[PDB]
Amino acid sequence: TELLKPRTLADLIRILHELFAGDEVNVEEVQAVLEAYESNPAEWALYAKFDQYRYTRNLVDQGNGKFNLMILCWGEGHGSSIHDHTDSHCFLKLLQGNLKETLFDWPDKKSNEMIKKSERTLRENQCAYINDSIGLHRVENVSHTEPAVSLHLYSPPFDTCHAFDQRTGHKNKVTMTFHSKFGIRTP
Ligand SMILES: [Fe+2]
Repeated sequence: TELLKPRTLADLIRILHELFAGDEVNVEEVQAVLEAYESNPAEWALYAKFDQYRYTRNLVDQGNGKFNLMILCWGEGHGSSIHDHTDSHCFLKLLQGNLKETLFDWPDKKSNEMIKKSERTLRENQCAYINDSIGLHRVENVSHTEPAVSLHLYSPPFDTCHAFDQRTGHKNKVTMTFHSKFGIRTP
């Protein structure tokens, strides 16, 4: 339970393996360790594979089945749907640039406009946390000039979620795909 500052991305991953050795998750400790890693672009360049048209998901570590650790690369103006997290913990740490996170409540069964609960600007090295009990979110790179790169940890791993129609609250199941795994493009 003794948390030390990760010296490198590799060191962070080693620490994460320790933190997820059991069946439960100390959220505050995981967030603190992620926050404490100082982004070093040389260490994650291998995973930072962008697409011109949308954000990409790049698998870094499979957490011996306990978690997926991945790097997401957001071109200028790229963003996500309003989505849930499939009964998993979700940690988001900025490695480069800024992202806007908008929070939404779970919709009622009635067809209605989903109104923003709040928004914040997540900045370099900051780590946010979300789960389904907190609500839904959208994550966007609103920059016109700066690509963003973020480090995401989901536990347990999941490869499907829901996207919500902002106009109605209607949801559709979506399958998440990986752009690359362990530095290797996986078309
Ligand atoms: Fe998310």
